[PDB]
Amino acid sequence: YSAVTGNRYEDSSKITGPFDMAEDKVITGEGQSAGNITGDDWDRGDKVTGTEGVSARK
Amino acid sequence: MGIALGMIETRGLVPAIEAADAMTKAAEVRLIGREFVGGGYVTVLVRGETGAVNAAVRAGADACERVGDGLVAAHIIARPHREVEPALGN
Amino acid sequence: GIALGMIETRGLVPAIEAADAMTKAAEVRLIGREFVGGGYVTVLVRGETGAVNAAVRAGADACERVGDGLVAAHIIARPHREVEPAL
Amino acid sequence: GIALGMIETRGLVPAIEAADAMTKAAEVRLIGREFVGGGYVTVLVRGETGAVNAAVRAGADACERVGDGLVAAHIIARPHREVEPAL
Amino acid sequence: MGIALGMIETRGLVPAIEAADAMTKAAEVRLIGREFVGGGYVTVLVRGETGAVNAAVRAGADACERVGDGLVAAHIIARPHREVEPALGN
Amino acid sequence: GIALGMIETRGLVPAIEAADAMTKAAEVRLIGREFVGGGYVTVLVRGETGAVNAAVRAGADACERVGDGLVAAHIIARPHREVEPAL
Amino acid sequence: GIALGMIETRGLVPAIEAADAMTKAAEVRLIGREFVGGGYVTVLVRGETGAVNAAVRAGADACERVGDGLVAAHIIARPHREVEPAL
Amino acid sequence: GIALGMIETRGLVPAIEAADAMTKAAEVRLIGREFVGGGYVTVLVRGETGAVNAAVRAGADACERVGDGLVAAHIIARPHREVEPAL
Amino acid sequence: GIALGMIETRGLVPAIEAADAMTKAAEVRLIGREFVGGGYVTVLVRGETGAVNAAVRAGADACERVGDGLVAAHIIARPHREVEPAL
Amino acid sequence: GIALGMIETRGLVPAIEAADAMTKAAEVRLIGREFVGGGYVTVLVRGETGAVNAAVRAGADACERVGDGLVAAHIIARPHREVEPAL
Amino acid sequence: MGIALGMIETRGLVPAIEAADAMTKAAEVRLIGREFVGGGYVTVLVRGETGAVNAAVRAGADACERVGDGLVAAHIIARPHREVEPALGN
Amino acid sequence: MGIALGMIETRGLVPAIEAADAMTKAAEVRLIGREFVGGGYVTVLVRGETGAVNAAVRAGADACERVGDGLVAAHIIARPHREVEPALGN
Amino acid sequence: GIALGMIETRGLVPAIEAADAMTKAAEVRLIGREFVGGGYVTVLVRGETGAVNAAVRAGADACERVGDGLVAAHIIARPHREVEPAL
Repeated sequence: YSAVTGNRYEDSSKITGPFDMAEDKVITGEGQSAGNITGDDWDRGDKVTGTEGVSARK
Repeated sequence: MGIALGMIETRGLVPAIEAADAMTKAAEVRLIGREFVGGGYVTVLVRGETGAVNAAVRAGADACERVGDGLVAAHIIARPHREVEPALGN
Repeated sequence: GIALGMIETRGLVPAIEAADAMTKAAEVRLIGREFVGGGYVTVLVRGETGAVNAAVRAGADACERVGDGLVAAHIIARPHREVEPAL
Repeated sequence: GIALGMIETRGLVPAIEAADAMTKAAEVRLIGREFVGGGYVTVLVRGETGAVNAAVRAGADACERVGDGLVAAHIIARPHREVEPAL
Repeated sequence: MGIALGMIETRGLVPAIEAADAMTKAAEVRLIGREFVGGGYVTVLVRGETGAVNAAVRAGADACERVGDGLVAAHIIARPHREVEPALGN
Repeated sequence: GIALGMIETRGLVPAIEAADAMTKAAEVRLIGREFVGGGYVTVLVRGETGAVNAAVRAGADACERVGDGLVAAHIIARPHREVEPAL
Repeated sequence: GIALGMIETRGLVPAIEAADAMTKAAEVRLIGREFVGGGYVTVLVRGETGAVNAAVRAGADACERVGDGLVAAHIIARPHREVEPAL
Repeated sequence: GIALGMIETRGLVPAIEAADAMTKAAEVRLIGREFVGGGYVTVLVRGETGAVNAAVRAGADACERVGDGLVAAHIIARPHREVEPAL
Repeated sequence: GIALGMIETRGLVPAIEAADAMTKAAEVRLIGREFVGGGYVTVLVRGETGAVNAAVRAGADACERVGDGLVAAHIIARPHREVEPAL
Repeated sequence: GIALGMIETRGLVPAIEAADAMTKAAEVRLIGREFVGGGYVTVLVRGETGAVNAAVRAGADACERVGDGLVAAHIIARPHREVEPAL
Repeated sequence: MGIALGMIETRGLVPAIEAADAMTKAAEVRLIGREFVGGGYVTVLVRGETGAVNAAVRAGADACERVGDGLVAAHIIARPHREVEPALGN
Repeated sequence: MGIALGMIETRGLVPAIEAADAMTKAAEVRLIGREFVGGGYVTVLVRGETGAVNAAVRAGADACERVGDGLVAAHIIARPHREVEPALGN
Repeated sequence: GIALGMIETRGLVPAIEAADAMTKAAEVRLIGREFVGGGYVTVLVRGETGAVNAAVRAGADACERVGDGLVAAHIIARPHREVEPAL
């Protein structure tokens, strides 16, 4: 087939009163890209390279 | 001995009782006391760590709206003060 | 039986008659006769799941017409052990 | 401190929020929680006049949105001697 | 020992056997009686828990409404009195 | 008791949360967790008939929006004596 | 009896309930449960041809609604002696 | 560390992305990796309810856009004992 | 606990206000009062994940308007042991 | 009392003239002067909550033009004992 | 041994083994796993030095997508946790 | 002992230690220093091999720009010389 | 380490300075200093993958601004077993 957190969160209002949880709401180095003429194999993250801060660093 | 305090208001004893049951079922948190406020108001008071209390209170609020009169109040105390402790059986 | 049935009503008379309905409909023992306040009275009965379910359904169907009628009627199949001091 | 910070609400979730805010804001000694009857819950604290004022202000601002809500954000500066037996 | 009594009367022994077979294939119910009232009335008597008795008796009514002349009534008692028990033959 | 209830879902999170509901709503023994294959996961509970459907109570309305969702929640009033080897 | 009956369904809910229908319906012994793959689950029973035929009928009309439905059903009276490794 | 944090996805890419997000974002314990079948992949962590909540938020916000993405992210507030032997 | 929560702000007054909200918002011990230089002041609190999360959110959204304002508000849940020199 | 009032300025001469206003307006004793770094200077006065409030009012109303001006001047009537290490 | 983790998942193992060939042809990476996820998903784990794994995954993502149905999911892991190692064949 | 010195500086310790945690989680490397330059410039100093340092600094840059006033400098050294070593606190 | 790093350029100042950066950045052994003819000069160094990576980074970043400039910057993590007989 294959065409939400499900936690304490889905309690609509809830509100114990005292409790808020209101803090949630959420290249230079030494010429890394300067040497971009480098031919075949390279460090960095051309694409599909999850842990380089893209959706990761958060 | 998590100090975080959850406590729920219900109109009638029923929603208070299944509120306590939901408190216990959602997380292994302890109830410190049930109180008959008066005028039909019944209140449940549970203790535990903040996250477990939050999850339990959310579950109880979910489970009590439909049964009986439903909720009256529901909120979470993360750090009850020492001055409030004598209200909890000094 | 650990299965817990319990009924809220507006008045002692419907409360106790619903307790009798609980007891004659099903062979279960009741443990609580509580005065909530403001006329609200709760009855607490213990037994197996089917027995308490049948008893509570019978009491709810035979209690709405007497006095002020039902306020709530719910059961818990396997109540938590730590709930015990609350009743 | 002699000044009195002293409130009702309906249902005591806002009552504990009022007391918690009492502690958060200023130094007031919680001298009494009381169930008036019919659901009115009264909180009573003692402290300095300015401290009582600030604490009660905070409690009123923190308790009214929760549950049925506030009833009276009232303060007495001199609880006269004959009032004390009622405390 | 199941205290809840499920018990059904029907016109003819074939619907009675239908009811008993449904009893013994439905839930944890122990048939305790099969008696002939007279004039074609046959009654089946089973014991078990309230939920099991309810489910079994309703299954028997379903399996019995059409067979032969069919049943006339289906009945369940939840908390029977001990005084009634000798009238069932104990 | 020996009444058999059981529930399926498309995934393991809804299955295990449904089993949590099974063992939390009612005191029914949990006897098995099986991967049908291709995402169909089933979980098996035993106990009193009222306790069995009492377990299914929470599962049915807990796994509907979890992951791919509930697949089937049918239960057996009583399995036969030779069904167990296939269980 | 050497007569063969065997049916296929999506999800194990209809599979087990239909096996239950077979074993309340006729003298058949459940000789096999097979998680075929991709949600397919098949039950295999020995038995006499009339018995296993009635049983396969019972399984067929048992899960028209149970789970997501049937997949197939039929009867074999005489499988070849060399199909036992396939059994 | 009784809180049971839980992630499903399609394939090990988002699965192990979620797993090392679990163990690197929060100081909690990963207890299990499982292959449901049909591409659904299962990771199970344990820890404090707040720690579990933070970890599951981290993984659910880190692994959804890689591979086929998240499918079932959900955690248990008060996990029951009975399910643990079946884990 | 092992959870570290921590915030900067421009000006010491908002910093101590935020730490004050830290120490009453949830059960937490504060470990660091660091003067970055140029006006950045950092507060370091230590506690469990839920307490630190709630406390930091409360202190941040209470300190946003206090004085010059906050700097950053994101919190890590399970810090690696290697952050020991930060002590 | 136990209240701690705070003043922040761009430079120390406005800060300490504000501190003079503090200790000269009401019965409040200052416990500290701190150079944050980058020019931020704070002064911490200690005394009765009403006295602290009046003193802070006077100093803030005095020191808008002094030096380059004020930054932050808010008070907590009950700073935690845990804030004392930061004092 | 270099703990740097490269893993590539594809539909069908033809692109999976193309990715593995890019692995074993690019850099000092040793394939530590060839596993079938289920329902056709095939994925490969290699381990080695950080730059080596990065270059290998680059080569795989250059030569894998256009092979049959092609690549479905790739990535790199830089400094995998100790607790992940049990999930990596222990 | 990975002699490669990666290191990055930013505005305040929130982004600094978030980048530090990113480096120590995404990569298995050892940070050796936290320095207050003055005026908001706070620096993290980590040792590791060239690939691990590369991955760590990439992760730190990814996770540090969106917090506080953000990262400023993100360059590394692959083979630091002996004479710089006393400047690292020898 | 069997990783090979390579640079082509027009002249020897670019070649020699690039090689100096090659060896200064990290531990790599220069193996080839070959004059192609027609102005082309090439340098080949040997080292491990990360060392060659960073070293050729530094070499290009030191050589770019000499003569007509670097012509080709290229490295291989590991050449085949059969390349070096014609090194």
